[PDB]
Amino acid sequence: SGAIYVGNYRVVNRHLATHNDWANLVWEDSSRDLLVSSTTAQGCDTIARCDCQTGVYYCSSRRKHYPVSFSKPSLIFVEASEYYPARYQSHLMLAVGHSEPGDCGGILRCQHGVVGIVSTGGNGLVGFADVRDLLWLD
Ligand SMILES: CSc1ccc(Br)cc1CC(=O)N1C[C@H](C(N)=O)CC[C@@H]1C
Ligand SMILES: [Zn+2]
Repeated sequence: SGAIYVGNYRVVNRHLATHNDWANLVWEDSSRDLLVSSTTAQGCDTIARCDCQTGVYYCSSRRKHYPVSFSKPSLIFVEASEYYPARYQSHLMLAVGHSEPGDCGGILRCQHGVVGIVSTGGNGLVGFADVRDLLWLD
């Protein structure tokens, strides 16, 4: 679990969005596993606007932050799940690191701000949904 709070927006994994997120929908994209909903209170976070390929992510299944090197945002094949059929997930960045399904929503940050959130994983892999291209967030 986890979300980004910027301005009057809340950014979450689309597959974890609540009834309230859908009732206050701003934008969603199944191909990116992202959903943005509106909030009444002002948000705490800054979004990075950079091309960093190194950063730190929070891993809830270890209660720890880990440093990572990650690939540039791209179209990557993701196996069928309870939430989506087999498809290419876009704007996804992969890195070598530990992750489990419940780690989705953990923030990836660089020196400039929030880069994205955990969205996929594998055997010693972790994938992040990029948010740096969503200029309208701030
Ligand atoms: C951190 S997720 C993870 C981690 C390790 C392993 Br093995 C497997 C996973 C599961 C995973 O990749 N998922 C991503 C998928 C998607 N984004 O389309 C939705 C379902 C599920 C949460
Ligand atoms: Zn950066």
